[PDB]
Amino acid sequence: TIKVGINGFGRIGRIVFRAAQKRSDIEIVAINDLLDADYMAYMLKYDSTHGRFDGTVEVKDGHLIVNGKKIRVTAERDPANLKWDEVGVDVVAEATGLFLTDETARKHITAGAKKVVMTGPSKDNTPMFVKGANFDKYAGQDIVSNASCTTNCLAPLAKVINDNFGIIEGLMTTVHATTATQKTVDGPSHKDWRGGRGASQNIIPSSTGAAKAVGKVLPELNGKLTGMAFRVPTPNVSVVDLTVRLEKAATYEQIKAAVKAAAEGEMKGVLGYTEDDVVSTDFNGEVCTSVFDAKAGIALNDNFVKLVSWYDNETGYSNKVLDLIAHISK
Amino acid sequence: TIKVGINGFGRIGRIVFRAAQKRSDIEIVAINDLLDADYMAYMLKYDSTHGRFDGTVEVKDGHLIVNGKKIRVTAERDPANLKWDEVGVDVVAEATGLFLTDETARKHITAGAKKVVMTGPSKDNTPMFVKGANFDKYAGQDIVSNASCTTNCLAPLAKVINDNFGIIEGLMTTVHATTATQKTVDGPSHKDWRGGRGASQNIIPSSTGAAKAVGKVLPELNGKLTGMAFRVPTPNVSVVDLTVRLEKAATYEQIKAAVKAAAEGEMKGVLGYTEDDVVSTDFNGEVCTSVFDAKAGIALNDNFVKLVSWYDNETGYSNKVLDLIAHISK
Amino acid sequence: TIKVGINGFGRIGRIVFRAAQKRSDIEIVAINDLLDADYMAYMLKYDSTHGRFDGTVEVKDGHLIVNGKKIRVTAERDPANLKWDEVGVDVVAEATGLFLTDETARKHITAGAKKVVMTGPSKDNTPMFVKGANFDKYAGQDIVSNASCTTNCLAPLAKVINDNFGIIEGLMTTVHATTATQKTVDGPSHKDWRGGRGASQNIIPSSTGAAKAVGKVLPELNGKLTGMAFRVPTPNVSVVDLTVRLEKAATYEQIKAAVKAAAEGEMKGVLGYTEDDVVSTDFNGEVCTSVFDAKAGIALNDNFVKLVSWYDNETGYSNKVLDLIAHISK
Amino acid sequence: TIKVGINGFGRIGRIVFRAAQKRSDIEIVAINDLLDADYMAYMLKYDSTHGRFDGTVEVKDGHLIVNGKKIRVTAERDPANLKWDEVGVDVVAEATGLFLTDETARKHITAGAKKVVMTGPSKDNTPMFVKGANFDKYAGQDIVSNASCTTNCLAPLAKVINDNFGIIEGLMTTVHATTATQKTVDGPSHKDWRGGRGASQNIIPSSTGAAKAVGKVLPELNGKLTGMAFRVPTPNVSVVDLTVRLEKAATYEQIKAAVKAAAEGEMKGVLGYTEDDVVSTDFNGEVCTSVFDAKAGIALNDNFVKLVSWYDNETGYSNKVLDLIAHISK
Ligand SMILES: OC[C@H]1O[C@H](O[C@H]2O[C@H](CO)[C@@H](O)[C@H](O)[C@H]2O)[C@H](O)[C@@H](O)[C@@H]1O
Ligand SMILES: OC[C@H]1O[C@H](O[C@H]2O[C@H](CO)[C@@H](O)[C@H](O)[C@H]2O)[C@H](O)[C@@H](O)[C@@H]1O
Ligand SMILES: OC[C@H]1O[C@H](O[C@H]2O[C@H](CO)[C@@H](O)[C@H](O)[C@H]2O)[C@H](O)[C@@H](O)[C@@H]1O
Ligand SMILES: OC[C@H]1O[C@H](O[C@H]2O[C@H](CO)[C@@H](O)[C@H](O)[C@H]2O)[C@H](O)[C@@H](O)[C@@H]1O
Repeated sequence: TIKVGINGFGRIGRIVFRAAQKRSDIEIVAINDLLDADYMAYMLKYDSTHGRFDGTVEVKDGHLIVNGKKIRVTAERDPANLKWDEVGVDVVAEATGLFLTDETARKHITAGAKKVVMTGPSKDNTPMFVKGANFDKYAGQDIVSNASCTTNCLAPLAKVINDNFGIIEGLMTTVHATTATQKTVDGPSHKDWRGGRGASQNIIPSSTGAAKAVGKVLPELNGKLTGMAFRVPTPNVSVVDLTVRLEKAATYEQIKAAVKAAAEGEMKGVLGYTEDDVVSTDFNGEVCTSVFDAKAGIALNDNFVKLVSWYDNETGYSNKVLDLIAHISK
Repeated sequence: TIKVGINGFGRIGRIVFRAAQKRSDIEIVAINDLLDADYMAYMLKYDSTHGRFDGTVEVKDGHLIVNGKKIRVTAERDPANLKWDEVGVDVVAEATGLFLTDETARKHITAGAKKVVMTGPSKDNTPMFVKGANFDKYAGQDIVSNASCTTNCLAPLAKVINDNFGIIEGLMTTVHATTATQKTVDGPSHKDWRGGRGASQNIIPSSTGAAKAVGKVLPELNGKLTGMAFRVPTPNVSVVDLTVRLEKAATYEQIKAAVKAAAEGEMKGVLGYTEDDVVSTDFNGEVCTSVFDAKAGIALNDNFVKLVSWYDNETGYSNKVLDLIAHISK
Repeated sequence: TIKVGINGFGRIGRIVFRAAQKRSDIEIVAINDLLDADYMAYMLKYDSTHGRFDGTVEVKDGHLIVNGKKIRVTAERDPANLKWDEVGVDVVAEATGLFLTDETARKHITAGAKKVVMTGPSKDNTPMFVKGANFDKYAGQDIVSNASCTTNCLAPLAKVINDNFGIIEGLMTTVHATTATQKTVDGPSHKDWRGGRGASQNIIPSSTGAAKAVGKVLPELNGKLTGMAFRVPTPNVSVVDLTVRLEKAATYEQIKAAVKAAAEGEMKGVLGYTEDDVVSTDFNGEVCTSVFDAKAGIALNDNFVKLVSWYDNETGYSNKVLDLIAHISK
Repeated sequence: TIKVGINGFGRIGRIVFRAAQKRSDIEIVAINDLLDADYMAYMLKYDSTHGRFDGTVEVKDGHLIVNGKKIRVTAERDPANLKWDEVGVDVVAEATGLFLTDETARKHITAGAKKVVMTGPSKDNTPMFVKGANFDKYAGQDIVSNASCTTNCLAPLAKVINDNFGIIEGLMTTVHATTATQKTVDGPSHKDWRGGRGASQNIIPSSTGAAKAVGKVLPELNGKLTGMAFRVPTPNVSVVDLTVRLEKAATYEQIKAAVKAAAEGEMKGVLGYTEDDVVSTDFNGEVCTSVFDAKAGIALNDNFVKLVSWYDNETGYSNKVLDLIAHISK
């Protein structure tokens, strides 16, 4: 197995942890964050969104025992001090949100790890990879990024549409669940004033680099897509609303058929396809990073259409972080 | 003053009632619904969304006294039996949702009213009117419709954009507050399965005829716009997200300037314009039916842009119902 | 197995259905409600609160096939016309909310059923039974009631406390999740004005007969307990807050120990006990009808204490409906 | 007028500011917090809970002009450096939550203020005062505390009940709106694990010192009251549920009459009384710190009763902070 250390035990770190338990190719052997082992165990056991942990959790000698396996727990602020080699870590899932450059993340490698996956968009030239879009472009780099949840939804769908019909131009909106960066009542948010406004009370316009980041994982789409977000009062699951103008005429039936073909073929397990009367909670726990909603989309004409795709912004992204870890470890 | 009777005391009937109190051109003299006078008074006095009624409410002899004025209260199922002439009603605000055809609505005129305004889209050829779009096309008809809240947001903005730059084609999404037709927990909704799913828990895709209805109030846009909705867990205020391809190149600055010009001129009081860091609650109580959000929109290029406009789906629409009543009574 | 027919496919009918699938003593063979088979299948498959159905659902020839078993689907308004004998139904779970008297419910027996369990408090002298409190008092009656969800939480806890320390008097509050009887925005609720007010926006005081109904399943407590409710904006899981004056002095530790003893003994599977830092979502899916929260309670002194117990108002109650069906079928 | 400086521009600081505008006895002349003047102006202008500021707000030369009055804006971390004498501040409203002892708060007086009101419970022996309970006990002290919002609700009601009927013992629950200390999704809360759980998803048991603090403002009740809280998914307005055993027999009618008498007399403007079918949003903006809900309460017998009283945890408390400022400045 690939031995993995998780840096940061926020929503992504904890859902990565849960998603890892079912895999045979990877084992989590260590977690680092500014939390006691007892508090870590509590956060793992009980989850408002995803329910009780499926398995056993005990604290012994200041470390965790999960499904009978020992997991080293540390609280180091400085990544260079993590002593990853002491527990034989191969790959670090870097999930704090604080170390999204080569200089910062590389400290994991100084500390004994072989490779690092950032669980957010890199802030420098560190390459990004999105399953279904460009895992095949991985070129042995020791530090990589899995981009963001919204990019993991938009890119696989954009690729299918562009490959079959040619995207001339597109504009995207994500209607996005509330996240940890938001506030329960109007409070300070110096760099994002709207995002400080009470989350349960409001539809809140927000920026997203996702559509543009698609141009990084799919260079053929560079400059052809951009977008924005609205944060709304749900605790999880989000939806992409993609409006595109197409080079080749395609009826809505042709579009449905092309997406369904991908979902059952090349992009199975990444891209999903439904014709059911679904709502966001139907995707709580969804592993596919993009589930096309056939009945929700609408075409104005054969060259101008609005497509709708769901994503569990916690679960899909977290599973694909693990997919990328396995991928770079081949 | 124009004497008005309200049929139906649901959200629109009650907010129409409140909005009328500040006007000098119109007086509400009668309300009909299947509710006691005491229960009517209760629903008027206390409102979760809009706060306490600003004024006095008393029940006397089975009727209402509001701000010292007597208001006849009846509970007739059959519009033909409403005896509107007995209280000198000029115009009926038909707000039950049940009488959206000429045959049904005309019964108000049989009962002694002179004209009728439906507070929803007509279901037959009854003409629709939207302030800012086509009030000037009113041709003395005795029964009319004020269309819907979403159409009142989309049409004024669409007209400004089309008049200045030429809309080749557009697709719209409304991110829309929860309404009375929805359910608190998953329950039966035979004709709209998704709309039966628990409203506080879900983003729910929903249909809307609004974009197409724009083609009815602005014939020049017939066939060029369509759209869809997502219902989200907020109790009021919604937002239009309009993606358009333009005939004439226009920078985002040109677009902002054109909307601001309308908001300060021809469409003052209908179309609004802001550059502030607003969120949906900032429009709770908004009287403009469309408030353009400059900072939230985004252009991909000079001919392809996404525009954002807010509307209080209760208050703006209700004020414009009254505007239409005054308009047809000139 | 006991063959069961469900009348009414609302929240209780559907969660009863799901909870039955794991049992070996009971099989659901028929469902009746004013819903198509296709719509029934949809409501079974997708649940906002409890996630996707664990198993297979198909519609064939206007009936359902669930986990490979055929289930007759009908839409009869009149219980006497249900033809329960045609599918060999032993016991009816009467979950419509409409037939809570002997006269009405007995029509199930005229139609060929042997016994009936109402899934709500009876409205006449039909006896009520609550597991942990008085199943042992069942005396072969053909029509019974499982009381209500709140009574199923309060009664087992009240019995433990009274049996060990003697309840002189108590007053209860339930902080209760939003239910189907409530409204998404302020709307008509002629017989319960507060309960018509928008559910997602409000704390709403509400009546409950639960504390008094305890006096029916535990006659020794008749007249000694009453209470009230507050409905709050959560979609499921509620909590009892019970304030009692005790005859025998008992420290809080003694109280904890007595509840834990019951939870591990006589009342295992009915009454639960936790000392963890739990919140309501931690009980979504809880099968125990009452889970005592040790850390949340507080004693003023050895004879006056406030005790806190959680219940999943859908799941616990539904499992105990099935328990009562098995019990009366012994 | 009394010149007031506000330290901290969180929910209490901002609602204090708004509530001050209508007063003639007090003027706010200065605000200090780690926020730009432009950001301060934004937070003042738009409020999700209380709507748009009623008046004018401009930023000039790095300070604020509000309703035509200049307000000095500073960003000093150290209270001793506040230079309150430079703007002639008489009293400081200390609303940061960080300086709740004599040592810390007194630094405002070193910096030129004459007196200080903490807008939260003191953490040392600094005396607390609650209008309706013990303003009359103020003995000229230069540093005081207005206690907490829950204490301002419980104490006036407790005093009326005790003065008329004698409280032998009581236990209180507050069902309390979400606050700024809570989290939008499950996140770290090292000293309060439950309070880190997602606020919009959960009923969350929480501690409160309020009932015990009543014993500080009303020494006759020392040791006779304690309580707990449940935080629920509403953005504002909370409710006290007080269960008391009484020395003198009192029917519920006697209790209602005694509370109504206080609300119309000695405690007018502090304690309110309603018999209407109210819900929490009906108190959004409520100035009374305790509004008795006659119809919601319930008596088991003449000596054991549960009483219900509403409070806008932002607005009532903030108005009474100002009342205390005026009181100590007499
Ligand atoms: O930080 C000072 C600036 O705050 C706002 O801009 C931030 O917040 C916006 C959302 O409200 C973001 O779109 C923007 O990218 C942030 O920079 C304010 O709009 C600016 O004018 C202030 O300078
Ligand atoms: O009423 C039977 C049909 O119900 C669904 O379709 C309705 O509900 C949809 C939203 O879930 C609407 O979009 C649609 O317009 C309604 O007709 C179901 O999708 C259909 O297959 C059923 O025949
Ligand atoms: O139906 C007319 C009555 O409505 C109210 O009372 C109902 O609603 C209350 C909750 O708001 C319930 O407590 C009460 O049991 C219901 O009867 C109103 O309070 C009454 O005065 C009206 O007569
Ligand atoms: O900080 C370590 C402790 O955390 C919890 O206790 C805190 O959180 C509780 C609410 O979950 C509060 O009631 C309590 O007062 C806090 O101290 C945990 O319950 C403790 O066992 C941990 O030691």
